[PDB]
Amino acid sequence: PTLVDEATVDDFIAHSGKIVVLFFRGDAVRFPEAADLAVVLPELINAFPGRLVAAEVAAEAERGLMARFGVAVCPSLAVVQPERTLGVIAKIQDWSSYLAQIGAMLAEVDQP
Amino acid sequence: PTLVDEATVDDFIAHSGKIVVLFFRGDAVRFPEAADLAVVLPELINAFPGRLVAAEVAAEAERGLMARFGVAVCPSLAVVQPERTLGVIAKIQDWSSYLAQIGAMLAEVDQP
Repeated sequence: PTLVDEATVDDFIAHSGKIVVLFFRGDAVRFPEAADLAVVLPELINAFPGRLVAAEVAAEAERGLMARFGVAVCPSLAVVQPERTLGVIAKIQDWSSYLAQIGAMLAEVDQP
Repeated sequence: PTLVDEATVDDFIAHSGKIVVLFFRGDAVRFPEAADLAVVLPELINAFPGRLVAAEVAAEAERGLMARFGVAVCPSLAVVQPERTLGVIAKIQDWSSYLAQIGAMLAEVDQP
């Protein structure tokens, strides 16, 4: 349960090592029930031990992050998987080796 | 593969639903063999229909993107599962509904 903005969210997500739950709250007058989601959010994170981490989106960051992450309305949770380097194939290798390594990484994606 | 830099890479790969292959080439004097990789790269992308998208890292972006993706050697291919939204849960829902929907997204991650 941090608070993130457009300046701090990228690094929050990318180095969490967990699936991120971004909480879009909204104004208290328009969306007072968002507080109910806020109270349950840490219980939700806890219910999947080791898998999730939460952050609330700063009010000024809402428009841009909703657009980026595909959120239509508030309040919402956006569940986001950080980027991950599956592998690095360094130096010049033969065609068969490229195909085997790429294939193996795609297999891990498809059956982890 | 198109040239990307730190400012353009994320927009380039957005909404691909593919695995990204980022080519770090390097200076011709120190890494002449990078050109052999450049020639193989499009063939590699072609060898896995629908699975991959490729981009070449612009020279000025090499240092920053090597740090971002965990690359220590040139020439190389960094094979990256991009950041993506697994789902959005809109408006206030009940506890069992949150647990089922989150559980579903985690199940799809663990066994696509």
